[PDB]
Amino acid sequence: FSYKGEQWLLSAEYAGKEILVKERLNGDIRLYFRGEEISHVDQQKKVISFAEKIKKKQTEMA
DNA sequence: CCTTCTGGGGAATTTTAAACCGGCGATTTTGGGGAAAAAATAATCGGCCTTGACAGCTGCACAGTAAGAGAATTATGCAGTGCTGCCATAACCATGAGTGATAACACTGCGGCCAACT
Repeated sequence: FSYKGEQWLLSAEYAGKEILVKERLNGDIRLYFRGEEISHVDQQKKVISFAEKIKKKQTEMA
């Protein structure tokens, strides 16, 4: 999905469903799906391209 | 025994309070003109969010009706030929009018001759 020009990668269960992003004025993004809370997206100051996110998820699943 | 004092009541008069109506002074309001600001509306800009497609391609089959393409057949219009009659034209002569021609001068076009350059 996308948020303010940055694209995030969720897991299988979340594909094809509507999540709710909640962003404090502090500057931290929290993803709430179906009332519950899902894993944090380790938001970073430096923007990383979708390709780098795919590579990171690939290495993590490896 | 008598005199004087006092009190009540009706009439006349005076003063002050209240209410209305008018006059006078002030602010408000309406209208027009000029400037400034706000808002509304439309157009243009950037960007985010989300999803469709790209994955060999589409031609054929059936249903009913209508059209059309080709070939055979039929109808009709043109053409061809013969005989007779009528209308047009043409041929000649006369007279009038238009144009082609002829004379003369002036300007221009074409052919013969001379010279200059390569």
